[PDB]
Amino acid sequence: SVRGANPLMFRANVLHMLLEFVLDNLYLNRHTGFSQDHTPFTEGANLRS
Amino acid sequence: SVRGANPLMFRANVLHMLLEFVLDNLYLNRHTGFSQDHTPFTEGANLRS
Repeated sequence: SVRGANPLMFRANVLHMLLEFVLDNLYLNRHTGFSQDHTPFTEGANLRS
Repeated sequence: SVRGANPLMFRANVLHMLLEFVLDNLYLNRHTGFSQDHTPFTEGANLRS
């Protein structure tokens, strides 16, 4: 079949899914640069661009 | 007659038949290889092939 999965292995599939979810987010955040704002609702708040 | 047999020799014929039976069933048992059951018919038993 192509539109069906084996219910006897949902746990193995979910464990592999969670492993990949973790492995995909192994990055270090980067510091880019900001921009001072003067919109009437974000007065003088440095925003990241 | 092609469809007749002498009754006074059933014992000899049956002794020879039993001897051939035993001589035929003189083998050892190979270990082939198994396979997990991916369906819910059994409790995940291992099946020969």
